[PDB]
Amino acid sequence: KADIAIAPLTITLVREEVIDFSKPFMSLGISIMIKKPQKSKPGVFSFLD
Amino acid sequence: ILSVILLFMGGLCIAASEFYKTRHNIILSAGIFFVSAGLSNIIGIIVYISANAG
Repeated sequence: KADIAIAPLTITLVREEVIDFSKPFMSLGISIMIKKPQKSKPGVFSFLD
Repeated sequence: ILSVILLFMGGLCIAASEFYKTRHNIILSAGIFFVSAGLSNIIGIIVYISANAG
């Protein structure tokens, strides 16, 4: 259905078995994304907790 | 702001102390206004310090 894929498509063994990939145009790795630290309004009347 | 207003009203009471005197309850009014102004001021300080924790 397409003649070429130009996308952040990762070179993997299972894909290379069925399609051809150019050498890498981008180097990368799996990483962790978290919601940043923020804070913690201690609430009024938290002395009863 | 309410601390400022209460201090102003206490000043008016103390000024009316010398004139229109012999009432003896306007000096008590000035005392109550000044103490209430202090309490308003301390609430304002705590609220300000708490609002700046975020």
